[PDB]
Amino acid sequence: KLPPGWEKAMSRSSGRVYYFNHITNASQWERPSGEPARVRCSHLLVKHSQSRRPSSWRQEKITRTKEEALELINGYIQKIKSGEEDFESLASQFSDCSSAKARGDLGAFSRGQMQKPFEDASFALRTGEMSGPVFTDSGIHIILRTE
Ligand SMILES: OCc1cccc2c1OCC2
Ligand SMILES: OCc1cccc2c1OCC2
Repeated sequence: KLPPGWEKAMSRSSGRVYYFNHITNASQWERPSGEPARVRCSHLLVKHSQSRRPSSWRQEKITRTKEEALELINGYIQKIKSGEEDFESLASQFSDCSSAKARGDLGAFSRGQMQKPFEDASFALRTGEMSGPVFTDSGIHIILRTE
């Protein structure tokens, strides 16, 4: 019926159908369009107090709650989707990963190298697509598949 991981849902506020991906946490109104050895992705990471390493180049001691980190991620996604901000600009300013210095770019990678939820979301994205919030032991990620 639909590409890997997609399902139909109904908007609670408007009653219109939309589509949700349970691997990437992406959601969109339009029906999703019609696997490679490697993908290339960028990401924006927001760490929280239960992150494997609660520290980053932005903050020596990361104290925000996981719920707070999700609110921040959700707000970045809103501004990317509206065009008020670019993904690369937000990643450079606010990602708790040191890849922030490369506008979030991680380069190319294969299966078995990244943390599993990150890997699964990366490979389920189509080229150019963005994930919703993706949870790993590092924190919460927004993932952009660039190749
Ligand atoms: O693009 C990859 C990259 C650039 C800069 C810093 C880091 C990176 O990955 C781990 C930390
Ligand atoms: O390339 C992946 C990577 C991992 C860790 C650190 C750095 C990296 O790239 C620039 C600095």
